[PDB]
Amino acid sequence: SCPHVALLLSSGMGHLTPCLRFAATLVQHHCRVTIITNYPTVSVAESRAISLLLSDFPQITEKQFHLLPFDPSTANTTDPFFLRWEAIRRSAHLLNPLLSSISPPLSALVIDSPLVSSFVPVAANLDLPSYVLFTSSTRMCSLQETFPAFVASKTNFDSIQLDDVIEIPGFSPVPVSSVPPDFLNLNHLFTTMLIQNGQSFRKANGILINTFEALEGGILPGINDKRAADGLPPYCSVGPLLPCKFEKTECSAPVKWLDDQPEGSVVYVSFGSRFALSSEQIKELGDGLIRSGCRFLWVVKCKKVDQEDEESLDELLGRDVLEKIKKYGFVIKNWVNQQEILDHRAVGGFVTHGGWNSSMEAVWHGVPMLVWPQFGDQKINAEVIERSGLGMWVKRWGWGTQQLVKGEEIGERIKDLMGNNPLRVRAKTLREEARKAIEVGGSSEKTLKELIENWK
Amino acid sequence: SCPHVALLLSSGMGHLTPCLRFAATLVQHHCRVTIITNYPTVSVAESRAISLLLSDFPQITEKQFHLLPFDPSTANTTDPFFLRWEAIRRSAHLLNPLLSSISPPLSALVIDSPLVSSFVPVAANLDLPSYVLFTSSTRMCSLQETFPAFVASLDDVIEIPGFSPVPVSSVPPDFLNLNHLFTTMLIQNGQSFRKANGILINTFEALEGGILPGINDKRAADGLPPYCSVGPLLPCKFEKTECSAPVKWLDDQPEGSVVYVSFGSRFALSSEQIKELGDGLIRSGCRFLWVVKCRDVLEKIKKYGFVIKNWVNQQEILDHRAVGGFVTHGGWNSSMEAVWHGVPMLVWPQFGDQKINAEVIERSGLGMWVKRWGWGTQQLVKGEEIGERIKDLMGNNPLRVRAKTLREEARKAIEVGGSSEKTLKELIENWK
Ligand SMILES: O=c1ccn([C@@H]2O[C@H](COP(=O)(O)OP(=O)(O)O)[C@@H](O)[C@H]2O)c(=O)[nH]1
Ligand SMILES: O=c1ccn([C@@H]2O[C@H](COP(=O)(O)OP(=O)(O)O)[C@@H](O)[C@H]2O)c(=O)[nH]1
Repeated sequence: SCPHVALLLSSGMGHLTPCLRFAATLVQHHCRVTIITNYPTVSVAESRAISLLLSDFPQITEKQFHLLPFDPSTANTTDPFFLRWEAIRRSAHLLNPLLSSISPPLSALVIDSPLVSSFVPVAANLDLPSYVLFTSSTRMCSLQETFPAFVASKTNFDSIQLDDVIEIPGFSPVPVSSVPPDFLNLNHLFTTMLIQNGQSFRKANGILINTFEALEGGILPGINDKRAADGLPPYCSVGPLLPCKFEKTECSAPVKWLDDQPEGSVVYVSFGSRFALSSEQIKELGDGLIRSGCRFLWVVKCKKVDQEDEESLDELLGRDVLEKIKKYGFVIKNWVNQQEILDHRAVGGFVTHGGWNSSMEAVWHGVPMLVWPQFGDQKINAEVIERSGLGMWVKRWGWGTQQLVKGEEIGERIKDLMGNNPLRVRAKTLREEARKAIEVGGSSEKTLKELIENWK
Repeated sequence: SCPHVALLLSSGMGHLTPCLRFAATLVQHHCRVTIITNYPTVSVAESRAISLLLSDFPQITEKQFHLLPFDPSTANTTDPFFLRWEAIRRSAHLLNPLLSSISPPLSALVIDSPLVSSFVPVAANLDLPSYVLFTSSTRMCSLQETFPAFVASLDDVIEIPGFSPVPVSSVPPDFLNLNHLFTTMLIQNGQSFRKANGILINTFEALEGGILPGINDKRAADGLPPYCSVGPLLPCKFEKTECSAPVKWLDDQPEGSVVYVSFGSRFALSSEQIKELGDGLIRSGCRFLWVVKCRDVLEKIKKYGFVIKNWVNQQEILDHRAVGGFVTHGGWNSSMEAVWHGVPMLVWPQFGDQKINAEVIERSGLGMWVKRWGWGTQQLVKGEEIGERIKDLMGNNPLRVRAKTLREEARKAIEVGGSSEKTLKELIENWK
């Protein structure tokens, strides 16, 4: 028997990459997988990853979810990826005929986390076992579950909110300062969507999380014990979700540059796929990379959407300034293969925004991190990485979207990262645990086998 | 539900590639695949390829076949690849407990053509549907089945059901020589093809004309197993490397101005022929990618072309727009790869089924094959005669037109509603 599993996708490489990786993991574990795509994708990288997956995995069927005519003026946010989520969610009642058509009959529908609220009833109407694909850390899933209860406890969310704490089941309490800045702003579409999704998480049969048990200490089995007692769906740790074979192009220009660099001497720098630094922070980060005295691979973005980042890096910095930076390290304003770079022996450290995929990729390849939170869940993710002993995260720097860090300060912490031996030692240790988790008899491999055997 | 299919592997890089490609094709068509391997492999290419398939297809399971001690004293031949076949066949009875142990329960056993006679009864014991993976052209397959009745009775010809008659001159050179281990197998196998459930041929309907349905109608009446057209067998994912030294060289060459020359993994040219093929490649005035199997002119050759004495990614070279033609030995795997990438080919048969394949290639309108050359093992060709033949190849526009036409016919065959896709789905919808 081979259980048929559907994947409901949403906007963003931060959501697509674990979706496609998990889809690949499923197919390699004797399951038939059907991914439900929507077009046109907000970014080009989204289109390529799907096509490459479908090319490398012909047995993965694609069914297109045609969304309703969307009026962006109705939505609160101006974020192209968030707007996409809502467009899908507003077309929720049309997924039902799409799913019934699918042959052979599905065993489970794996819903993307931003789409849980709107689409988990659709699975219930079809008596379909539904599972949440959570793309962030377990500590964030726990907050997003708890946050609806927290906001209901406040008369006014404006003034009564200083910097107290929000209690999390099984985790260290989260300060308001580590909470996604958009959460303070209820009546923001992102906030209202996550509040709804976190409320509906309990309606799913389980929650897929890109993590392994050794990463969080020994708190996960106890949490699930209490979750089962409280009638909540279990946390299903299936991470680290392995990168697909199409994510490895051995002949990339940045990879070839790395081959000429001393091992462990290069600082990889990136802030994800949907966020860009301010012009001032970009100019300062470039200054800090020169001051660091370390070889660096810097990935730059001036806009969120790659399609729209048409401006040459020259106009932002000046030809002279940019010409100077290229002398000290590799700089590219284009999509690069992150995990392929992270596995390169030349990379000794990673300056990241704190996105979970990047973080988990670094965990998987054993690269020490300097987490520089910019927005959203990156501060909560920062704290997870710090307690893991793999990364350092400068609380002094605050949020990147609201605080500016100058060149001298940036250069010193990169030095600290490059010479931080405890992070290096933990990196090798933590990587071997991640590998052991997906190997047969591993923690993650055990949970995935249990899921498939139930499907079936 | 996912049907579990077992692939019986034999030695031979020529036989391994279609097996590994059909194994992948099965997985991509929703089947669980278990390949039966034997170690140590004859060549590193086999070991490397098998490892790369297992590395890229974790869901495919490998169960090693441990064989009886071979007695290479007899050994009715000195060929390393053929000798292993008999070593596999001598221990055919030892497969039963292995195949039975395989879980989940198997739906079909795809057995490689050289071991059919010795392994088709093994499928009968397990109540398993048996399929033979034929690695050569359809014309060769009929010759293989019609040959045993023929020896039960030279410029003459052998009558072949469904095809043009084959001259004894195009028949494999070892076929005339009975008492050869190669022959004895082929005789036994050909008489045993009727015992199997289906013959899997790396081909599509359009390539052999509309004769395949008419044949299958006739085949069914006599109680014979059907011809299963599942071609072309597309190269696996591990069979493409974004940067190889040859690929980087092609990127500096004009579109379709390069002649690719390869004679397969098994065969090796004579020292005299290599020196003659070299001068002919210079005399052609063309760019060329030369694959050599076994100093003053070593520099001269590299001036207007590329020379390599190593395993290359053939299918990736043939996809490249810089390659305008293919000087091939005529191996059906190499031939079908040129069909897939629409590369017109100069067929130079050297041994075995290559004269037969050449006859199939000529009728396809995809290639030219020089009858004035005969067998490469039996004949030597001067540089002057070679160059003019390559020049005719590069300047043969009607070949290139039929080439581009056939690639579309081939590509449409594996697409949905295509020829090969239909027969494949029907097979798996019977297993089911
Ligand atoms: O230039 C880039 C930028 C992004 N990524 C990939 O995009 C994903 C982004 O994941 P993340 O958790 O950081 O989500 P995000 O912050 O981008 O929303 C990571 O897996 C990276 O490997 C990449 O390969 N190259
Ligand atoms: O230098 C080489 C020689 C062989 N091949 C591959 O090996 C297979 C050999 O198949 P063939 O029909 O020629 O069998 P052979 O005559 O070599 O035994 C072909 O598909 C080629 O793709 C290759 O990739 N590089």
